[PDB]
Amino acid sequence: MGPGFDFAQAIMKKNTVIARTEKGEFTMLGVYDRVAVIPTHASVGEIIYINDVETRVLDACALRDLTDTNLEITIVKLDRNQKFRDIRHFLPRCEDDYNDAVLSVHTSKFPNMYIPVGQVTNYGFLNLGGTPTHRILMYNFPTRAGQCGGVVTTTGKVIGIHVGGNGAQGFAAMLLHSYFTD
Ligand SMILES: COC(=O)[C@@]1(C)CCCN1S(C)(=O)=O
Repeated sequence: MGPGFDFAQAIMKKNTVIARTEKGEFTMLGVYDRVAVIPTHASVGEIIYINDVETRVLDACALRDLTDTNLEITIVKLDRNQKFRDIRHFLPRCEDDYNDAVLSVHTSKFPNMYIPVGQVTNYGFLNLGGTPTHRILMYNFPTRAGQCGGVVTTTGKVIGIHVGGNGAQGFAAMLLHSYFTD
């Protein structure tokens, strides 16, 4: 409807796949080459389904900060025959707060879903399903089961992936440029 939805749509149409693990179907963001991200609670194994194609996982790393605290981001390298558009220049370098964010989801359950979530707070620490987690962004939207892995954008920036909610607020794990240097 406006430039926020325009940027979100551009990221969804070229830089997302549907990932299926034994824990469910997730929106998965492709970042560059064959490297993508997914919430760590997806429990990625040796094999994953990507748009219903059986795919070998070449590498998977559950990120933690230098306090050895969960970040809830898993980086996955896929044995896929095609590279993602390189979007690393849309990743923030530092932790920050944001205005006017969109949460975008694409699954069998929620195709072509875009949610204007509004103001995003650098929340920091969250006890996420019992697990101490750092670098959490918070927005005041009642997000639902099915939205995990959803991409959080502003105009010009890809800032996080949706990892949970409490019925009234939703929570994303930050994406930082430093996660994807090679
Ligand atoms: C050279 O360093 C890497 O390989 C990193 C940690 C950088 C981003 C992709 N990965 S990954 C596939 O998750 O291993």
